[PDB]
Amino acid sequence: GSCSLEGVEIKGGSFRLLQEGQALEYVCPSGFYPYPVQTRTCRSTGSWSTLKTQDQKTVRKAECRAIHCPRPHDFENGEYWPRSPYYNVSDE
Amino acid sequence: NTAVPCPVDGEWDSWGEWSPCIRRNMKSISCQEIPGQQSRGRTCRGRKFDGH
Ligand SMILES: *[C@@H]1O[C@H](CO)[C@@H](O)[C@H](O)[C@H]1NC(C)=O
Ligand SMILES: *[C@H]1O[C@H](CO)[C@@H](O)[C@H](O)[C@@H]1O
Ligand SMILES: *[C@H]1O[C@H](CO)[C@@H](O)[C@H](O)[C@@H]1O
Repeated sequence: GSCSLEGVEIKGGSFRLLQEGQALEYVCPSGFYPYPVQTRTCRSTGSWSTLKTQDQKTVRKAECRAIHCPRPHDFENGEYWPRSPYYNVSDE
Repeated sequence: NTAVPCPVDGEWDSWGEWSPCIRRNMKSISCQEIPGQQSRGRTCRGRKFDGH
C-alpha cells in the first residue's frame, strides 16, 4: 500500500507526490536545497526511506539549507582571494 | 515387547485456499488486463520417530 505521510515533512518547504504516491519530492524555495535527500522512496513497510546522507548518517528531521557554491580546495601557481569555509550566492 | 516406537511416514494434508491475486506495485488489479500471481499451501502432518 501507500506509505504514511507522518514525520516526513521538511522544515521550511513543502512536497509533491509523484509515481502515484510511491515517491515524494521535496520542494524547497529558490536558493535552497533539501538536506541530503532530494526525494524519498516509499519502502513497503509503512515508513519512508531514512534521511541518509552520502556518508549514511541518520538525520532525524529534514530542513531546507542554503545553497553554497563549491569552495576551491586546490589552486596552483598563484593566489585567489578571499578564502572562505563556504561561499554564499553572488560571492565573487 | 521392544520399548522403541517405530518410524511413521508423514502424509500430505489437503490443498489450502488460494491467496488473493495481486501484482507488486500495481494498486488493485481487479477487473483489468493485468496478470498476477497467487499461492496455495499444504502441510506435511504425521511424521514422527525418524520417519520418512
Ligand atoms: C554567508 O552567509 C552566512 C549565513 O549566515 C553568513 O554567516 C556568512 O557570514 C556569509 N558569508 C560568508 C563569506 O560565508
Ligand atoms: C490438492 O490437489 C487436488 C485437489 O485439487 C488433489 O490431488 C488433493 O486433494 C490435493 O490435496
Ligand atoms: C482456489 O481455486 C478455486 C477458486 O477459484 C477453488 O477451487 C478453491 O477455492 C481454491 O482454493
